Amino acid sequence: ATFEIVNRCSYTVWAAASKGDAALDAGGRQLNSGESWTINVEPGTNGGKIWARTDCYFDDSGSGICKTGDCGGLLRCKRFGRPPTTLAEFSLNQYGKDYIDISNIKGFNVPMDFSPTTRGCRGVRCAADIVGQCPAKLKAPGGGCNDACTVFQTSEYCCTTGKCGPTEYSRFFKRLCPDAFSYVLDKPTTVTCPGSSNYRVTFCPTA
Repeated sequence: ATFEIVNRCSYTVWAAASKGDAALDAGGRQLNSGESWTINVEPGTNGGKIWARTDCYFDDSGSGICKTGDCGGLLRCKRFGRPPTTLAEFSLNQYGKDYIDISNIKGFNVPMDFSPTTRGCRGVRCAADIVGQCPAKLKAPGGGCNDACTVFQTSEYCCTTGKCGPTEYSRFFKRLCPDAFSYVLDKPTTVTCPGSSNYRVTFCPTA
């Protein structure tokens, strides 16, 4: 499956793509404002994620650091990135279907649209200004808006025991972006697409 990753933001981002234990495609690449990078993701990829990283520096061997979304200091991500990170999430060819969603469970750094480029389903979007409206105690000094699990490390926010409910913090994310996961047990906003669909992830989809 092809995922065209497009940077409409006015600033550079470093796209990242991983399934947690491995890179997807090259795993990461710089995208200046306006650039597009098309990756190929193996069919049957389960638990894939794509995200943006901001204010990164890499040296000649591709080691450095990112202020949001850092995946162990690599340009080419092999693991998931450090919160806060708005997340495009997908599992492909799962009994004949693709499943896609956007999640704020690991916080928010960059607005995002995640849409099929082929027929038979709709896209999802979290493009509100969550960074600018972020509650005081969630603001990440490094840039972006942390989820409450990251900040407070409680069973209620992290949903450790599997029994959590919505919270003042999760409700802020859900109000800004009704169509993204705001906590682990949020009512699903996952979209079912035909197996082997193709996709576009757009950073900063709106003005």
